[PDB]
Amino acid sequence: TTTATRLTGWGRTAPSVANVLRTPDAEMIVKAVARVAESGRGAIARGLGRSYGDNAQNGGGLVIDMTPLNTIHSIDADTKLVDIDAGVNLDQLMKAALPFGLWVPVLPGTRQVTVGGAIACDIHGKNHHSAGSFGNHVRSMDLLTADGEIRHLTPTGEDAELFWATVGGNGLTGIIMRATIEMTPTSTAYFIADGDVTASLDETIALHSDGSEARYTYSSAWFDAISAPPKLGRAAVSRGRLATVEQLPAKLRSEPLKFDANKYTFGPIGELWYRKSGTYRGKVQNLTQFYHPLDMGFLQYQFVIPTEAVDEFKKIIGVIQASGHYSFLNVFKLFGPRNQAPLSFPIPGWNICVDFPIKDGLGKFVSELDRRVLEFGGRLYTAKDSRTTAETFHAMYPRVDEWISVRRKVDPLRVFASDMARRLELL
Ligand SMILES: Cc1cc2nc3c(=O)[nH]c(=O)nc-3n(C[C@H](O)[C@H](O)[C@H](O)COP(=O)(O)OP(=O)(O)OC[C@H]3O[C@@H](n4cnc5c(N)ncnc54)[C@H](O)[C@@H]3O)c2cc1C
Ligand SMILES: *N(O)c1cc(C(F)(F)F)cc2c(=O)nc(N3CCCCC3)sc12
Repeated sequence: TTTATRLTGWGRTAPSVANVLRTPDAEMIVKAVARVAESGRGAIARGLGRSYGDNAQNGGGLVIDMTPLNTIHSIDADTKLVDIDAGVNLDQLMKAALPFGLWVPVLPGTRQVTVGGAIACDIHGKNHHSAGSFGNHVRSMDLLTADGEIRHLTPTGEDAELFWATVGGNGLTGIIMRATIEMTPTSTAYFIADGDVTASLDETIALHSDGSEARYTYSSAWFDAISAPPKLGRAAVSRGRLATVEQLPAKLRSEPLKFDANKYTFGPIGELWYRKSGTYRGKVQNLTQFYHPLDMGFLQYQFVIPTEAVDEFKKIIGVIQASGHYSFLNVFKLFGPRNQAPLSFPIPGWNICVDFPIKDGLGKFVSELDRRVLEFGGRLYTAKDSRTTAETFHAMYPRVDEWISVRRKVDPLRVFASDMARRLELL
């Protein structure tokens, strides 16, 4: 079931024609890899295509669409383990798991992502500072490697090196077929949330450094990257935790695990309204309200700067607002500890996502941003990238050589390849 198809990432740029295999038959997939391994443009897995860049395409090669492998094999409330095919998506998983009092332990800002894509990008969420990234919660996975064998990987077993190279490995160690995830127990589908509004970058940072982060499992902020200082870096901060049944109002206690401008705006009254609106304590909120509040020709850019380099982070934010490039939708968060995966994106520090309209000079400006991010100890996220250079990437990820070595062992013939692997010289 092969079709020549034109593939892009979610950004709809850097287009690339590939032979797309789409089949629910795992044995067909094993044979397609073993076939590619005989004859040399290789293969890469694809999930739901929500990564903005070029990690899920392979120009003139094979792309295996994993979404048809979407069986949930089992869910267990006592062990908190789910056993699922890699093509299962987090929305599907959230729905299926709620009736067991289980919560998907790491959720990104859209639930249309596959488990395979979640592992391969080692995705993070609003709870990174309390929960780590997705890879921290994988207890096993079955990896179809270049030799056509399916390998059972665990984080502390004898194949730990390959497991942790696969986490964050952008599909370049093989095809994740199936995994077991440890879910988070919950008594409800709701959050209890506190809101705070700051008037400056200095305050934003202050709020995230005063120790209050430890009282919240989930935390993120909308961020002003346009206004000149002092307003620059002012934020609507939303923080919280999963509610217990005891904390819900009467109306919702019976089904606790359910799911289902003007002239004033820019002046003093507007400022007061927004400040009041964004300030609250103990507000009960569902998933959409707390986690996806947005449900009511761009360049996506995300970077993190090590915690200690706070002055340097501020400098970068100033560079952005003074650039002449205007990003209105900005997400800020303080990441917590990193994990063992050599290519994992998150590190403890100041994370920000920005979104720039594509216009003259942007390309060259974002290259300079890369340079500053690199210089200040930070990195970019592959899930949001199609334009950075191999030299920059390699310097941002000093464990890349360590990772490349692992990849060479498991794929000596370069059976697995993508546009991204060639661009960033991970091939
Ligand atoms: C609106 C929006 C919000 C987002 N918010 C966040 C966020 O808050 N946090 C965050 O971390 N990310 C976020 N992302 C990025 C997204 O979580 C990742 O890009 C994710 O990897 C996409 O999953 P996918 O199934 O669509 O994978 P694809 O984009 O199809 O593939 C991405 C990578 O995963 C690999 N892959 C997919 N399936 C398999 C498999 N079975 N075996 C091996 N490799 C595989 C591919 O080869 C590729 O390298 C967001 C994206 C969007 C569009
Ligand atoms: N940046 O991609 C980013 C980061 C985080 C983080 F807090 F976990 F770090 C969350 C996050 C999100 O929830 N949603 C994002 N989307 C959807 C809403 C509009 C902008 C893109 S981005 C994001």
